[PDB]
Amino acid sequence: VYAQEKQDFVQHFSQIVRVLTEDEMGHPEIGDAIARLKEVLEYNAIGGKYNRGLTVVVAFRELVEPRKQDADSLQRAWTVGWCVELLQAFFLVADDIMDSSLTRRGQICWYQKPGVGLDAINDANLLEACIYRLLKLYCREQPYYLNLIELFLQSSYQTEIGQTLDLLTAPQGNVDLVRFTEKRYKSIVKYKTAFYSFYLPIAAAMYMAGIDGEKEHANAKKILLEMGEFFQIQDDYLDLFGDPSVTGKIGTDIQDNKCSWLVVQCLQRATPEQYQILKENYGQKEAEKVARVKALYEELDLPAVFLQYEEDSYSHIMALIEQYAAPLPPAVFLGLARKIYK
Amino acid sequence: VYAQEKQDFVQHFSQIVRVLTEDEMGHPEIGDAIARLKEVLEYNAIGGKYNRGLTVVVAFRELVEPRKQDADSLQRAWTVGWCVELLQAFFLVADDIMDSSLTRRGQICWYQKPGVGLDAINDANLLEACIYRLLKLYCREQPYYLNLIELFLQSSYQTEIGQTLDLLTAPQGNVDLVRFTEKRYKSIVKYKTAFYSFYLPIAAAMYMAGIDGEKEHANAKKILLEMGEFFQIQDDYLDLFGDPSVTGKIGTDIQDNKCSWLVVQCLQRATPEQYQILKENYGQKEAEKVARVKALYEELDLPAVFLQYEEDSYSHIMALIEQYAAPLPPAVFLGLARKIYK
Ligand SMILES: O=C(O)c1cc2c(-c3cccc4[nH]ccc34)cccc2[nH]1
Ligand SMILES: O=C(O)c1cc2c(-c3cccc4[nH]ccc34)cccc2[nH]1
Repeated sequence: VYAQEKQDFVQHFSQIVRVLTEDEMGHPEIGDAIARLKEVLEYNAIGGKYNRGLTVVVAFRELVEPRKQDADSLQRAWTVGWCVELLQAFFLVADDIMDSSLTRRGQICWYQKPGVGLDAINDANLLEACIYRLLKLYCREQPYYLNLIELFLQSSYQTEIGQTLDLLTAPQGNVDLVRFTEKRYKSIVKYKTAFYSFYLPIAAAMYMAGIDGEKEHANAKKILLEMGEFFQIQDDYLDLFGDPSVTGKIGTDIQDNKCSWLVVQCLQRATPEQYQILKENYGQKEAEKVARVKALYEELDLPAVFLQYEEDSYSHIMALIEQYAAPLPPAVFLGLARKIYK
Repeated sequence: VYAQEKQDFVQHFSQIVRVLTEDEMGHPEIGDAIARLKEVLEYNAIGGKYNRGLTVVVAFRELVEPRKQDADSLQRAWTVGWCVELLQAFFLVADDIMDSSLTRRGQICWYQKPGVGLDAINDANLLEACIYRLLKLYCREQPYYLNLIELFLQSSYQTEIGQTLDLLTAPQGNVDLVRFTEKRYKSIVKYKTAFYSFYLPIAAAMYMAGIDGEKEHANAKKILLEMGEFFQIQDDYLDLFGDPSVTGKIGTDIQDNKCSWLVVQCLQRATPEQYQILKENYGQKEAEKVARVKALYEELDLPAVFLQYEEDSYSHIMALIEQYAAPLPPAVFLGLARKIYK
């Protein structure tokens, strides 16, 4: 469903850019600013998997009657999908600055580019501003206009709350495993990742479909927030125990003192002696010390604890879909679950 | 009109904070994040003159029938005023990071506080998020709800475009006076300062009053953008030639290579020889070199050029009010003009 649509979705970015840089036509005074906005969009919104944005298009196709899927209805779906990608681009540009990252998707972080620096704070704000410009240009006259504006604003706020919670839990220069609890971990995931990655794209498609009822959204939110929790737990597991060939990424979470699912479980299972070993090696760059944590996790059989959690989670999500999908087609959630699991 | 109201406006901040930190009641998982949000609001939204926020309250009182100014109508006016102050707080926190500032209103910039740093990027985003949270909490059921959401979003976008234009014109490490033109200067002022400082607070009061017509807003915008241009030109003049006792501030614009109105005029009047002297001394910290530019400005009689510009501007604004205030009470604009001029 995603692999087919990917092409039409990615092809729509050129229109998105044209429409956003068409501001220059009526006002050539701001041309230089608009030229810069084009660079920011082209560097930061391109090069990812587009999964979150594609979820909007896929869910729109499964929620709306095919006879109501005219040229313009699909044009708005592609735009709302691109808005999800612009919300993400805004968060990533800013997160890379805050955590002093070097690369993003194997390429140099926008702020690390010569002549950019802390100016990327304004660039990230412009990416955020584009969402609302696009919603106005494409959805101003639609009955769900306000619903979409509120959903993007609430998604921004939850993610920012999640980011605060995260920054409070793992300060740069503070190696305290006492604040690394399961309850705290689950809260960071819900707010920082699960709302915008899973709930936002389905809820956007739902409003575009005329499904605006609090019950339906509460039901969809219950499935999606649980999918978001597994997604991140899996991401924290794959970070260390995942093969770097298949994943296309190499693990760093231990070196960065992250409130990872792996450390949360380790802390729950470590004896006072085992706690001390983790208290020393966690947060250090050295390949000998990083090897010690991997060995401690392996010793506490966390890959098995994960394998069990994965089976329990899939079972739970299927019961969740069964109980809360109606009146939405279960295939809306089954599509995501197939992609997230294994 | 401002001095009376200031007290009721500032007293409303405690309610604003209570209402914004009441999120913690239903969700104690995010309590730590909410505690941090309270600190950000209390440090960054307090300590200024509140002029922009007060303009909302003053204009609301002059545009709405006193019989329609019930307890709740004034409660919403105070909140919308505080939203203007939160939009400003968001821009200042971010601008201080981008231009590496040390102090703001004689106190240490939020990002410069120990244990804050680049985390202030998220804090600035939260300040921005609060506007929309307050508009929802107070104005959700009002007919101008969407009008206010769009106005704040468009004000954010114009300011960000203005900031880009500014960052492009004066790069940190690039002393090029060729890009410092009057047309560019006027564009930076319109976008970065005039829209949110003058148009936004009057337009907010106008929508709350039921005045939503494009004509009325276009007419109000014509006066307000010209007031915003004089305000900044005056600010650039006072920066150097203003008495630091009366102003309560000391000049730094020359040291920072700012696209100031003073340099724009200097460049328009400087001979090829005079251009070279400015080409050397502008952007340097040294008190001997800073004294050389002040002397060059004085030699080119820029304080007189300003004095003439000020009289021409006041004359123009009064003709503007006369031609474009109707059907609004001219006292809405006359109040601002009295405050801006002298
Ligand atoms: O970050 C990535 O590159 C990435 C995302 C994802 C997702 C994913 C995440 C959020 C919403 C989704 N909807 C549809 C897929 C998906 C799933 C699998 C691998 C993935 N890799
Ligand atoms: O920045 C300051 O401290 C400051 C603002 C101002 C303003 C001002 C600016 C924008 C909108 C306004 N509405 C009402 C007043 C006002 C005017 C005079 C001195 C000032 N000092």
